[PDB]
Parts: sequence; C-alpha cells; structure tokens
Amino acid sequence: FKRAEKYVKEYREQEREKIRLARIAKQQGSFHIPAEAKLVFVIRIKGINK
Amino acid sequence: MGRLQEYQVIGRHLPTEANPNPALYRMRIFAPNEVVAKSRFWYFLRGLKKVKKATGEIVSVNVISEKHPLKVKNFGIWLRYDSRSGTHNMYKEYRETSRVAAVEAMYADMAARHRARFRSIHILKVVELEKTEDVKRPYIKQLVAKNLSFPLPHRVPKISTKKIFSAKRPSTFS
Amino acid sequence: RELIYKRGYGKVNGQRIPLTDNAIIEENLGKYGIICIEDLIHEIFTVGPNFKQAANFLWPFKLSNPNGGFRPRKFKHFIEGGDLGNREEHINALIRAMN
Amino acid sequence: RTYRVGDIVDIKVNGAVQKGMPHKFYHGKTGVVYNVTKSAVGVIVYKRVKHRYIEKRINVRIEHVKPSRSREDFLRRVKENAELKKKAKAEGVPVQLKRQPAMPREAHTVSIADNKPVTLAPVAYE
Amino acid sequence: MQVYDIPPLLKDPSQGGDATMDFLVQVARKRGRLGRGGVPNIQAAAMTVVTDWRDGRIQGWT
Amino acid sequence: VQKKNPLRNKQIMLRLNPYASTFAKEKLGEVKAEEGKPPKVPASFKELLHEA
RNA sequence: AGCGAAUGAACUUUAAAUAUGUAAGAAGCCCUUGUUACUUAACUGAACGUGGGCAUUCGAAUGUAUCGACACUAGUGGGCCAUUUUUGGUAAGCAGAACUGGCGAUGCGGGAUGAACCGAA
RNA sequence: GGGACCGAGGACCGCGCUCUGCAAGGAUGCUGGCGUAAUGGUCACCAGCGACCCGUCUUGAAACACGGACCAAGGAGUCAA
Repeated sequence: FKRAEKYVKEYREQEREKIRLARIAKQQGSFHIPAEAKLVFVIRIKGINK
Repeated sequence: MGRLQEYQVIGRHLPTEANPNPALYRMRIFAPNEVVAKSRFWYFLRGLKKVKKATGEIVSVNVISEKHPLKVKNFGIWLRYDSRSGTHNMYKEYRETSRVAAVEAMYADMAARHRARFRSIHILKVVELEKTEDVKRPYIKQLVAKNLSFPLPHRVPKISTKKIFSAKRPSTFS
Repeated sequence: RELIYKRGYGKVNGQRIPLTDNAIIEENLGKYGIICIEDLIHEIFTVGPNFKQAANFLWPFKLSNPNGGFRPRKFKHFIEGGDLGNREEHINALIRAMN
Repeated sequence: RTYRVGDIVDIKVNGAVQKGMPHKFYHGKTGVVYNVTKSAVGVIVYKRVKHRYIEKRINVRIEHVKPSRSREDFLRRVKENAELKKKAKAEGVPVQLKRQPAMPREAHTVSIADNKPVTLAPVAYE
Repeated sequence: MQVYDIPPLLKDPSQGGDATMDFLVQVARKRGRLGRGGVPNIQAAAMTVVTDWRDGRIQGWT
Repeated sequence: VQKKNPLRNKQIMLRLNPYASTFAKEKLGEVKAEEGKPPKVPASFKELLHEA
C-alpha cells in the first residue's frame, strides 16, 4: 500500500518537473532539451518470409 | 500530404571539445506530425551541411500556428520540382486562409497538373502578399476584383445515395 | 499498466503463468526487491537495475490485431505513411488498439 | 620479423610478390599459425559454408602476414582491472570493473545568447 | 526515504529480523549492485551505508 | 481456473493493488495544477517563431 | 567536407553507405615455489603443476524450449528461378563467379486465370 | 447505456473486499409450451459457394508417354546355412 503510494507521487512529480524545466528555460531565453527515452516497446508486425 | 502543420525545428551538431556551443541551425517544415518533421530536418541538413542524425541532436520543435486563421490571404509559393528532364522553377499563387492550407493546396495542385510527388517538391518560400498589386496570376486576379459576385448555374441537389427511386425529377436551379 | 495487468504472464520454471497473484511475483523476483505488480510496473517504466531480470521474467506479449486497422499500406516506414519503423509516442495509439 | 607457432596473424596479400599469394577470399583474413617454414607460414583460417565453419589450412609467405592487436585489448583490460581492483581494496570502495554500453543522453538546456539560430532554406541560394 | 529512496520495507515476522535484509536489497537497487543472475550485493550495499554514515551522509543523533 | 482482468474486475484490482481504492477516493487522477501567476511569453521567443 | 589545416581514387584533421576477418577471463590470472634430456653467461626464460585468493557483477548487451564426447543405423548425394555485387561480349541477345531468398516435402487469402508475384505458414 | 459468443470445473481449503455476506480459485435463480418424431439422426432431391482423373516414369519442374470396359476369387521381401 505504501509502495504504491510513493510510486503515484513519483510519477506525478516526474511529469511536473519536465514541464517546469521546459517553462523556466523558455522564459530565461534558452531551450530545454528533454532526455532521450530509456524504454522502447517493439512489436513484430510482418511475417518471416523472404 | 494530409493535415499538415508548420513546425519550427532547431538542431545542432553534437558538442565536442574542439567546438563547444555549436552552430544551432533552424528550419520551418510542413510535416504531418512530430516524427516526420525531424526526418525532413536531417534530410535537408544532410544536403546542405555535414550534419546527420548520428552526430546531431534536436534542440526544440515547436508548432507555428497562424496569427489570423480567419482572414483571407493571397499566398505566393516559390518551389522547385524534379521531373524526368531535371529540376525546374515555378511560382504559383493560392488564395487561402492559412499558410498550411496553401501548402496543402500546392501539393494537390502539383500532383494534379504535373504528377509531382512529395519527395520531388522543394518549398523555398511561402509569402503572404500584403498588397493587391502583388498578385500576378490571372486566376487570383479575378477573385480580388471589385464588387465580385457570381451565380451558381447547374447545381445538382444533394440526394441521399440510399434513395434509389425518386418520384419527381430533380431540378438544377436551387 | 494495461500490458502488465491484462496480458502479463511470467516465466516460472519454463512455464507461462498468468500474474493473477502478488505471491508468484514474490517467489520469482522477490530477491531483486520486487514483491507486487506495482514494483514490476515501476521497474519497466522507470528503468531500474533489475530491468533485465524483470523483462525476461515477463513472457513476450501476445497482442491482438489492432482495432481500426493499421493504415492503407503498412510495409512502408512510418515517415512515409506506413507502419514500420520508429514512432515517438504514436506507439501508444498502436498499443491501445492491439490491447 | 620473428613468428611463433600459435600466434594470431593477419593476411594482407601485397601485390609486389606474386609467389605464395592466397586467394581473394583469404585476402584480409585472420587466423592462427600452425606451421612455420623458411619462407612460408601455414595459417589455419575459418570459412563458413551454410551454418558451420570448415577450417582451412593455407600457406602464406612472410611478405603478406603481420601481427594483430585484437588480443591486445583483452590483455590491456586484464591489467587495468587488476590494478584498479587492488587500488579499490586499498582504500575500500567498490568500483564498476565492467564496461557498459553507451546510454541515452540526459536532459540539458542550451542558451540562445551569442548563438542566435540561422534559418536555412531546403536548397542553398547565394 | 529522502536520500536513497528505499520503497518501504516488508516487515515480515518479528521486527528488524528480516527488515534489514530487505534494506540491503533496496540500497543495492538504488546503488546498482547486482549479480550475474541479478542477485543484489547486500554486503557491499551494507559497507556503502556504513561508509556513508562515517562520511556524514545520513543525519542522526542521540 | 480463469484469468480475470483487473481493468474490468474491481475485486481483482484491489487484490493486486490495495491503493486503487485510495486513488479513486482522493481523485489522484484529477489533480489540479499548482497555483501561480503564469508569466507571459517573452518577445524574443515570438520573433524567432515567426522569423521567416 | 576542407585546402581562412599541410601537401597534391592515387591530397588529407575527420569520415560515410554496404556487407566482412579476429578477440572479449575461472580454460583467465595474480602472489609464493617443484620438475624438465627444451633454452639461457646465470635460481635466466618456455611447458605442466602444488598452496591462497579474485565464487556476490566473475570483468560488454540480448537470448538460451540444454550442450559436448564416443559407438552404432537408415535415406540422401539433381537443379530451376530471382535480388544484389562482379567479369567478358554483342546490333540486340547472352555467357561466367559470390552471397542471399523462393521452389523442390507446403495447404490457405489475394493478383479474373497459373511452377517462379504479393500476404501469411 | 446498448448488443454478440461462451458457462469450461464440481464438498471445504486460496488471494481479497463495498460486510447480518460479497460481483472475491469457471452459472445460477424464476417461468412457459411440449413430453412426441417436437429437438435430433439417416437417405433422396433442389439451392448458394468450393472442387482436374487415378497410378507409373522422366525432370528443377511441368508437358509428352505407358497402364485403366466391369466384378468375384487368387496374387508378390519367405525359408535355410
């Protein structure tokens, strides 16, 4: 119960932190570059012929 | 090419020890989505400079919405397209409402008259013609005529396709 | 979340066991610190050190065909109106249809 | 150059000497020396047929063979890890002794001052 | 919880008997000390915490 | 005996995740943004957005 | 790409695309010392080992529905077509080489039809 | 909110929760007609769609070629060293 409590709080804080950093860069004159993604979901959609 | 949007793409070569704080190039790209706009950026930067996706990074991608999407404008598009003979120049005018709509109108027009593809068309300049005298083509000129008004002869009525049989013959006047 | 909760199966002694209990997560990944579904979801999303053990524990996901189809022709790249290749966040629209 | 039976050699096939040159398949190869003669060296190479590898033995002269350094990276790592492990145990903190693949780049900000971006057309006109 | 995260410890039978087995696992998670099969280095995570306590990385008083 | 989906069955979701009740009651999927006066777009940003 | 670096495909700081050879630790080591008819001016080197440790990430990733050795037994040992790379020639055909894919032992959906097409076993 | 297909197992045990029991380790409750060709099955025919005539031989494969009027009975890797 307490593990799931801190996971929900962390996800909300991580989402808001990306928004706040992008905002504070735009008003300081700079550009905030978000981190490249660490997770990829790969789906195989084509047959194995040829 | 679909419901295009204008994108402001800014990218740069990866910072190194020899050259920190790199060049920071910027382009305006009409793309269907975010992912296409990055790809057209690196394709166009590869032809110009020696900057590719492997040694470069995207700094910002922003959507350039129209200032006034409710005001009718005359647009001028200068473009190059590739045919079997080679590369040619055109300048075409489009009476539209938004800069993206003029680009959609251009892509359908080049596909219709000249069978040009998206991979062969290079858009160089999309310019709003501020004054009426800047319009050069006669098909836009008759649209900007003073006291323009015309009827609509031979208007086929909108009859539902499931109405196979009709009792009285339709009229093409109103 | 939808992939783990709906199509989440575990490798237990070479067998495909559905993740219907928090216990069978604890028997298999409890030494790594993972004791329930939320820790498994946290580990995949926020890529932790035990990602290799948690991802290999999951059986490969048997997705259905997407609701609404792929596209008019799906063997071109995504940047020319196809389906093959990399898409940033449009894979989430694909995953929603295949779930 | 002195060669021993068992080391790893690279075949280059120089065009100056037409004697003892192997086939173009054996050009740019790498194998293990099994026999050393006065002017030629027998090298055991691997060739793939469908799924397996059939070992083939070719006689290559001195003028086309040279030592490699593929192993040299492995021995450079085996001392660098050894000194690092002894130096870590000396003061008592762990150190990542492995090599890890390159990771995705983290987030950062880029200032626009002094580096105002330049707009570029699809083709260059000047 | 504010320093090395540590999602909360499963208490198990008794108190502290098995909780600090789980603490060494969770510290090795946040530090990144695992095994070939991924088994966390509980002992190196423990000596990390003791060293961090000696350096003053964790507050505490009597 | 049969796999019951926690997205559709509320009892299975509470079995796997006891915080799903507190998530719904506290409305943690409907959290409003923090208060604050939003400062305007700088003029240098708009000029670069419409440079060409 | 540059020659506001030098020099001039045969120029280079750098470096594509495309496939390709070899190596990545427990069989490697490191520290102490036993043998040898090999070797060295020599308790010097080369091979095999004894004693301690690196056994918890043990020295990239990903996977692994196991892998190796010996003995024994049956059917096999023909090619056709296509992509790409390459060699030679003709008015045009065409002929040779390497990899890979399809068919031979394969049903199903599509291309009106069907050895060589697309989708998919 | 509106539909479609399915009800697999057979005392209790488990994981849980909206609590005088629950939707939580697979369908029960109430009701109607009939209780016989009614459901079900087997042939014959029509209808919609599908569908080369078998074997042998050659070959990368087809094509050609050969055998085939029909039925009953007999008919071909056995024994010994």
